[PDB]
Amino acid sequence: VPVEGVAGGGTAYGFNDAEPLKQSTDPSEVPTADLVNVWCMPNTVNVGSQETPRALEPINLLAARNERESFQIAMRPKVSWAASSPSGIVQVQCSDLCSSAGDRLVVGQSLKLRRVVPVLGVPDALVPLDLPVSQLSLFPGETSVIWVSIDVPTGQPPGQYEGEIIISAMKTDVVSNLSLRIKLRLTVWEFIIPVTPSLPAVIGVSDTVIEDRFAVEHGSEDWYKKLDLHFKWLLQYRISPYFCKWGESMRVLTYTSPWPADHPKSDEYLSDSRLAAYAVPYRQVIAGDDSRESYLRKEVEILRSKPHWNKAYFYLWDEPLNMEHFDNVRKMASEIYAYAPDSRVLTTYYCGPGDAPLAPTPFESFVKVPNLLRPYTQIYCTSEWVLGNREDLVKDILDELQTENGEEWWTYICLGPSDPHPNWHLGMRGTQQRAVMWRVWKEGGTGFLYWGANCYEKATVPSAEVKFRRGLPPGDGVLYYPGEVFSSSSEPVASLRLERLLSGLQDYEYLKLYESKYGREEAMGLLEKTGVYTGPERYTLEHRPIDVLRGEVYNTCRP
Ligand SMILES: CC1=N[C@@H]2[C@@H](O)[C@H](O)[C@@H](CO)O[C@@H]2S1
Repeated sequence: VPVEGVAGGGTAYGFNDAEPLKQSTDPSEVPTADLVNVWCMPNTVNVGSQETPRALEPINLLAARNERESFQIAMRPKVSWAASSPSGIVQVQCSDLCSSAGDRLVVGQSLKLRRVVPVLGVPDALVPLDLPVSQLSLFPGETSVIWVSIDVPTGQPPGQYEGEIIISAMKTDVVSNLSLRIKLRLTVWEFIIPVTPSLPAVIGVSDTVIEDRFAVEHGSEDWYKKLDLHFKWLLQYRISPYFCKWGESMRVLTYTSPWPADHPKSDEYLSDSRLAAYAVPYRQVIAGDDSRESYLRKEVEILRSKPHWNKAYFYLWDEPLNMEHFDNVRKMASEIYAYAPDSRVLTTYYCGPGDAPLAPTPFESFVKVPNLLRPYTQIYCTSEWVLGNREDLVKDILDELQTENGEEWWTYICLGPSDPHPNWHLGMRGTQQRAVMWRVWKEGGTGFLYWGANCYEKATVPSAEVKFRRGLPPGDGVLYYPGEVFSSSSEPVASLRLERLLSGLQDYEYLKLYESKYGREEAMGLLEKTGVYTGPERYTLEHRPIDVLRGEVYNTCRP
């Protein structure tokens, strides 16, 4: 290209004409591909509206049984093919996928499509499209994206499955030689991801938020319907929900099942294979004629008789700060041990007592907390922020614990840690979201807690603007959104962060498989040598290393 440009257009005119466009913009005579750039992107990219076209290649995926695997489709108009509201509408159709043997993953149950919609200008909300045929408006100068997810049943036969997604520019069956065909190929392999998550990831759900936003009075018939809707939707993400009301001095009432332990709904919840752990409330959920002491005796007496009691825990206090709080936990714990001594009590903390340090510094007072509470807490759930990027001081935490007697170390994340550490704050990248669980795996805790998934600011209408709480990083405490904000459906809308939480929990399961066949040192070394995760401030920034790791697990760990 000369200094004056091609044909005298001036500076830099003509650096790639980029294939002349065809001169017709008529979708009934021009191939879609000549009207719209379409390509695929990995599930770990947050695909912004200014992402540049790449060349469409076929997509080759891997998934175990009982695994969701995902990818994305990007679309950006080259021209108007609807002169009159640009750029134009496309139709999207997906097929079933089918193996040689003639086994199927069906559109609708396995295979789903969602649009990726920005929240505060960041890609985050996954809104459903009609199946098997949908339509999407494309605007000029904007990349528009679709999240394709495939859920493989636990019973699904292994094999190479294959299919197609068809994109057709429309004028305003539409399929023709003019349509663009995306070729999908998925290998289903022999691993079954455990039906019961190997890591209990307990996730709070605020009942106040539901009461105010969906306008349902606590205790009512309609309230039970809304918590049921939530509880069932959330199980698909390999988490163990609990509802949560906060109390005087950050006591918490926490409860997985709003049903009395008597009801047949209680056992329908609590012995679900998908549910790894459940909160049992200390006080009555619904008001009663009984005293709390009276109710608790009766509830524990039932529950301990059931085959699911091993999944029970009690979460009584959110971050005791001072001595009185630590004392309260001990009193309340022993109340409970009197009705069943094998009760597991969980306590979240980031500090020792402020007014009565247990040592000459904060971190060492923090480390001594088990000694102050033993044996009146079984699950010591600690704030990750407290460690900074010192993965070496994990041992200082574990050295005060008694694994051999049923004590466990768990972690949680919240308004900290921050960039560039793994978390689920809006603006954080996809690998940084998925790395929460790479770090949980590496550091060796036996479970995980997130304080809230629906902790919006207060609203009194289902479809109200989703606004975020003052003083917190937007996204902290919010992993999913109301259906009705984005459509007329009541079904919750997942965040990208919630999908990357699931993918990260699937990753945990691959790493546990590999560890069980080649040992701890070998699995630690896979996670690092592949480039996936080195430390809290050093993890992959790209997708390939993840494929390398999952691929190495498949090659080495089949029977
Ligand atoms: C457990 C946790 N206890 C606290 C919560 O009460 C706050 O709402 C949250 C805000 O980030 O931070 C930590 S997480």
